[PDB]
Amino acid sequence: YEDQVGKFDWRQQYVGKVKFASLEFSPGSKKLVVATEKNVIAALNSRTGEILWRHVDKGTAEGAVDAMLLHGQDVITVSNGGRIMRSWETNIGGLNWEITLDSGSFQALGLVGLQESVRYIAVLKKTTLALHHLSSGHLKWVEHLPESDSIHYQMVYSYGSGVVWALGVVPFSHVNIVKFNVEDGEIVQQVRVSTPWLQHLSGACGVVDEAVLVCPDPSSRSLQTLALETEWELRQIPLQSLDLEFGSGFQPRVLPTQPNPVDASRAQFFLHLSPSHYALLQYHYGTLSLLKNFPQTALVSFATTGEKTVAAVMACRNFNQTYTINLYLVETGRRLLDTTITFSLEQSGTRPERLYIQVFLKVGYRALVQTEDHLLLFLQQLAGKVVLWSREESLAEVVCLEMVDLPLTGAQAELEGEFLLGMFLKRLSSQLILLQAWTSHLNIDTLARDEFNLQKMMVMVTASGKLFGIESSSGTILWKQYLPNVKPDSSFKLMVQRTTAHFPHPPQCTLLVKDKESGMSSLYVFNPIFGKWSQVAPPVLKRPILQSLLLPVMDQDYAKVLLLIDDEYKVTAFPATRNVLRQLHELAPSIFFYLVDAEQGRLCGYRLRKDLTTELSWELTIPPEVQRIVKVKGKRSSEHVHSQGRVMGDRSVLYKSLNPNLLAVVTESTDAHHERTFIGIFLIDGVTGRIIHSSVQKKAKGPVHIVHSENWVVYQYWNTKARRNEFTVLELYEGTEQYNATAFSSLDRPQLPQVLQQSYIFPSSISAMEATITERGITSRHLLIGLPSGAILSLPKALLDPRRPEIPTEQSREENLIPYSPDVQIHAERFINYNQTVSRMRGIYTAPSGLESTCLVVAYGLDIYQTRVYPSKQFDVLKDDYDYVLISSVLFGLVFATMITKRLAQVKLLNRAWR
Amino acid sequence: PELLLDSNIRLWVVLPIVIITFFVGMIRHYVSILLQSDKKLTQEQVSDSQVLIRSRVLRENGKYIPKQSFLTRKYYFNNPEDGFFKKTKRNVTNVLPMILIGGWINMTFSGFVTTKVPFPLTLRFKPMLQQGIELLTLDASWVSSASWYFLNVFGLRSIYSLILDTNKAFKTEWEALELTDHQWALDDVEEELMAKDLHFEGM
Ligand SMILES: *[C@@H]1O[C@H](CO)[C@@H](O)[C@H](O)[C@H]1NC(C)=O
Ligand SMILES: *[C@@H]1O[C@H](CO)[C@@H](O)[C@H](O)[C@H]1NC(C)=O
Ligand SMILES: *[C@@H]1O[C@H](CO)[C@@H](O)[C@H](O)[C@H]1NC(C)=O
Repeated sequence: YEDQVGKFDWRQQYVGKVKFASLEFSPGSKKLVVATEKNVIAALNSRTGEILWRHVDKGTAEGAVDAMLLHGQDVITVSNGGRIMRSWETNIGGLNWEITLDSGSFQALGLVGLQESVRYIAVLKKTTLALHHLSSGHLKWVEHLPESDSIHYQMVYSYGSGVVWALGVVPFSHVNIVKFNVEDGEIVQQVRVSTPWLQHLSGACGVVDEAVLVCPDPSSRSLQTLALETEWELRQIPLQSLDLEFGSGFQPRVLPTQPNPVDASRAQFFLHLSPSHYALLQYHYGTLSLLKNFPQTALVSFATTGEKTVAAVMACRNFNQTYTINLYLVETGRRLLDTTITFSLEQSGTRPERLYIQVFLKVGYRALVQTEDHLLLFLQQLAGKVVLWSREESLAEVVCLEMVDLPLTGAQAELEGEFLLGMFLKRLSSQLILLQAWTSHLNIDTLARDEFNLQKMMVMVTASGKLFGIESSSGTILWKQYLPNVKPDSSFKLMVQRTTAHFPHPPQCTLLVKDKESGMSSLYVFNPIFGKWSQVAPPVLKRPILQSLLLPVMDQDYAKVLLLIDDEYKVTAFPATRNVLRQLHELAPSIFFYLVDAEQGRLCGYRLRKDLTTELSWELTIPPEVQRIVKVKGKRSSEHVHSQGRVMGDRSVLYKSLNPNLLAVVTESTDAHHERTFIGIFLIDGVTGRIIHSSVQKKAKGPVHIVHSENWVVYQYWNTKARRNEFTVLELYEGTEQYNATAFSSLDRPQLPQVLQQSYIFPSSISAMEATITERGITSRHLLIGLPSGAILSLPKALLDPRRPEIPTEQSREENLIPYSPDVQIHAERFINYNQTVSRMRGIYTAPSGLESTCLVVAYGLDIYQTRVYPSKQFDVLKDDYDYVLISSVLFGLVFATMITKRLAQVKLLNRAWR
Repeated sequence: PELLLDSNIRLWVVLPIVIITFFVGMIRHYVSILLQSDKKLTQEQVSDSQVLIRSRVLRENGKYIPKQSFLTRKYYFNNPEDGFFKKTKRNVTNVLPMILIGGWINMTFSGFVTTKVPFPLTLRFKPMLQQGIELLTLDASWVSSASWYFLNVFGLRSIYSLILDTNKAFKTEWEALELTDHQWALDDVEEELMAKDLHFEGM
């Protein structure tokens, strides 16, 4: 369907947050390379954010990169804690060779060449040393670290010619140095020197000139230096001849350069003394000489063109997040007159924290910044457009989202304004206004909804503390916000509290954040349309929060109430006005909380009182040694169901049990072994605490996937006795009659319904699963399945029916119940995402339109997707094929035929008269 | 009234078929005018009909004239072998252009819904009022176009008006005229007239 193919769907794809990178290909053709936290490898185009090839491997921590290296046309990657090694091509994404190593820790990696070429690469894993070939991969040789149990061998070097050095330190006793040499494998003389002042040389020091080590001793405020080739009992230079004091509580470090592993490193280098104090120095055999010192520098990089060797430096200017970047020539210190970039960030607290350089030979330079939040920028040496492109990689980990309706037109606003004689005159006035408007007639600030709204502004919140706002059609970030001091692991809940239906009253949404270490909690309230904090200040939570509900009852300003529960079992009601409080003092005893802790495996249920307190009402446990709760589900409050009954074959009726306050609980065993594994299901009422149903499915362990809709339930699992996935489905029916058909108080039903169920098989694995939705519940409901390959599948619920003939009678035949479909099938004619695959697909969101024939779908994983679905073929839109020309060529035909056969019968009749 | 429908449907599929049927019900009338023929059959039959009608009116209102005259003509008509009757011896177009068009429509405007009827209907009649839809869950008030067409047809019938053998026949007349009473029926008019007064007040 070309239209949906190109009008309403789209797919952004991200890589995450850069750890490593490598620029400066041969001239730099068009491209750069990264290697992120999310285990990805990408080959971006350095004129515009766009991808050539991803090679995402493994979410979980057995593909996490530990080093990276570019040999000028290719790359080298060391994954899985030293074990695996790969090389790629950097052109098409085409691997050329992969191998695996022994068990170790990967202390370090290097790239060695013997006298004039670079044939070999070296690996150090705290026990041994390996040396492999470049193109083949097949190992050349391994040697063993002399003692390899206390030294903590932490550094390799090779100054080009000949041989190799390996360096380790015991914390506060000494360091040992060793030399190997290629094509022997043999341990040349090793040296030992005592130095009880360092505790590491990982991020402290590095080789500078042709063997030379230099490491700092903040005690004695000096630099302990060593030629490493023709000297021991290491020398020392006191850093008092130069007014070059260290910091108080710092670990000062060293930054050398080595643009060629065949020629030695350069005799100029950098020191990081204080947070914001950097120094450039130069090393002669004994004469250290300062060329420059920078007091207000956050970041600096080295770089090298064909021959020249340069240093980029970053600085703040005075404030308003405005930074400047400059180039310096390393040999002298002389700044280069031109090449001052000045740029600025848009957010309030946000720091660069990282800088990479690419360099031309016109001489030009382009900079890459991985700023704090996760954002990425590519800056060019221009004046007017300085940001060549910007890439917002924080969306690679989304947590929870929502879809909000847009604001109103003027027409609808004044229309609401329109609504004894005052009534009549009001109506007249508004009518005359619209009239004058009609006669007269014949982006963030000018957008509003359309008929049968499909635009449905999106609000997504992110694990790094960055809120967005998107359009949901050609998704364009319209606004952003950043809320600070957010750990990696927290817990969010996103509540909508007033929408765009009351013109003068502005919308608002609400956000609850946990901290996960102290239990503290924070409440941030805002307006999802423009991205702004609201004027009303939220109350200050003292205690760790546990849970919250939304309670659609309103206040005199059309706002829901958002009850929150403390840890000392006390309630807080956010819009705490007098009106709401009297409403509550009236209707409190029809409000119940349910809480669940998986640690000890216990459930509890409380209720309110006239005042805001809680009296324990029901309580329930589960033994945590044979059952471990996995997840808990409850019906979406924002659904409406059409039919209370299912017409039977012979014009009879089977009524269905809904129970809004129901909830499903899923458990799995502890004694995991594929003969005695089992999965447990419980169906509970939230109010009383009585189990409707309590089921067990044996020989099944796997990660489960569940859906609990209006009166049906579905769960997917994995059978270890035929090594295959499976589906299981439940339905609840009370009977043939209705019991208080108008009220459904859950304190009045003795009789428990009859469960039907069934179990099918499925040919593949699963990721996030969801169900469609639309208000009024009319149209058929589908199941959206996320396969591992990234494709999505729409499955009709009516295919999963426990009441299926199973060698039909004639009733089932009439009821057209399609007996017991074997091996529920998979054909690629119902895949939404034809070539728009989503990689990880941790989740799916489904939202309702206003047209009742469409659902709005959003798939979130490592890469977003968005589209519309049509379960029943769009019965309320005209045909999307209409011929408007035939119909305007017909009416005129008839009108002229009518005039014709009017003037053509009057005449024949008159002539009949005067024959 | 729970659904929200495209207004383009109103524009481009509803009014066309409250128009088409109107102009076709007009054209049917005008063409029927242009179609009908009229024979010039014969002098004999027309004369015979005329005299039969004279007989009819004789039997009907031959009671305002002298008796002897009525009996004289009755004799000139009944008298054996002189009596005149004893000497002389010798839908589809409607329905079809309405049923052929519903088919065209339901072949053209098929895959969607048109409108709602405000009175609840019976369920068994659903599968033929919608005819494109694959919900089998809606109430049947929500219809297709064809039903709107047929409703219009039946509703606009009444609103065009507002804007616009020989010998045996002879013998049967004779037999029905044999039994006949003159009943002169004028024999008190004098008194009745001069009973209250003369009435005229418009001079
Ligand atoms: C902050 O930076 C923006 C960047 O365009 C600039 O327009 C604005 O003037 C700056 N703020 C101040 C106070 O100068
Ligand atoms: C139905 O429930 C309502 C509310 O609980 C109650 O007022 C009514 O009496 C009940 N009627 C029946 C027949 O159960
Ligand atoms: C996706 O595949 C379809 C055909 O399978 C093709 O027409 C379309 O161009 C593809 N999209 C991309 C972005 O390659």
